[PDB]
Amino acid sequence: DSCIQFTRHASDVLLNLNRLRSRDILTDVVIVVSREQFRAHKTVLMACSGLFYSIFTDQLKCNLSVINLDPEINPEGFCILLDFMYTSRLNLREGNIMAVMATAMYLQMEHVVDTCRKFIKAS
Amino acid sequence: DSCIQFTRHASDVLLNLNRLRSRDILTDVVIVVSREQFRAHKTVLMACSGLFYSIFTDQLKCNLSVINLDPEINPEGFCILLDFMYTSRLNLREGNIMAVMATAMYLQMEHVVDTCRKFIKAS
Amino acid sequence: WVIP
Amino acid sequence: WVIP
Ligand SMILES: CN(C)c1ncc(Cl)c(Nc2ccc3c(c2)CC(=O)N3)n1
Ligand SMILES: CN(C)c1ncc(Cl)c(Nc2ccc3c(c2)CC(=O)N3)n1
Ligand SMILES: [Cl-]
Ligand SMILES: [Cl-]
Repeated sequence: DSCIQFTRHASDVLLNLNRLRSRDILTDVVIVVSREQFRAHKTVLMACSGLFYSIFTDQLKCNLSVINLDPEINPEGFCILLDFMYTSRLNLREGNIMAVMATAMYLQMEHVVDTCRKFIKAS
Repeated sequence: DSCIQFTRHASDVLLNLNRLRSRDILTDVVIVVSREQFRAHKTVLMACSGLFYSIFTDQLKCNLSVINLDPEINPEGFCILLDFMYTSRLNLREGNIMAVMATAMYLQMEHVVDTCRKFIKAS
Repeated sequence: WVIP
Repeated sequence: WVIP
C-alpha cells in the first residue's frame, strides 16, 4: 500500500494499556498463582502468551473470569512476566532467572525463554 | 531499574491484537457510523483515542456494547482510523484526507490530526 | 511519521 | 533485546 506509519504508535498503545491495568480499568480476568491474584486484560495476555492464546480461544474457557495456574508456578516469576507483557521490560536478575525461564516456558513466551537460555549460558 | 527490553514487543502485541480483531475474537463493542458497523476491543479504542478513553471510563457508558457516532462522521474515514489504531499504518490519500482529519479531530487522535494538517499545508 |  |  501507500500508507504512512507512526513509529511510536505501538509503544504508546502499550503504555496506555499498562495505564488501564494499573487503574484496574476494563480488566476482565484474574490469574491465580498459588495464594496471589493478578488482574489483567485477556486480549493482552493472548497477544503475549501462547498458553493464554490457547486458553481464551477455547469456546468454554473464553468466558471464565478466573484462571488458576499450575501450583508449580512461582508468583514472583509470573509478576515479572506480566509486567514484561505490558511494558516490553524484563526484570531479569540472578535470583529470579530460573523462576522467570520456567514461567516463560509454561506461558509459551518464546522470546523471554530465548534471552533466559542465553543469560544462563553466559554464566 | 536494571531491566532489559525487547525492541519488537509492542509491535508484536499490536499485530496479535489486529489478528484477534480480524477473526472477531474477544471484541466487546460495535461502533455504528451511519449505516456501517465496526467491531473492536474497547481497550484498543481507549489506548488510541481521547474520545473513546472518555466514553469507556464513564461509569455508565463503560457497559454499553453499542456506540453510535455523530451522523456527520464518514464511515470510510472511521475505517481508515480504526485500521491505523490496530496497525500504526495510515492510508492517507488526496481523496480521503479531509474526512480522515475531521474524524481524527472528533476521535481526539492528536498525532493523526498533526500529519493531516502538515500534508494539507504542503498542497 | 515514516514511509514503512 | 537491548539496555533501554
Ligand atoms: C498464532 N496466531 C495466529 C496468533 N493470533 C493471535 C494471538 Cl493473540 C496470538 N498470540 C500468541 C500465540 C503464540 C505465542 C504468542 C502469542 C507469544 C509466543 O511466544 N507464542 N497468536
Ligand atoms: C491520559 N491518560 C492517563 C490515559 N490513560 C489511559 C488511556 Cl487508554 C488513555 N488514552 C488516550 C487519552 C487521550 C488521547 C489518546 C489516548 C490519544 C490522543 O491523541 N489523546 N489516556
Ligand atoms: Cl516473549
Ligand atoms: Cl494518534
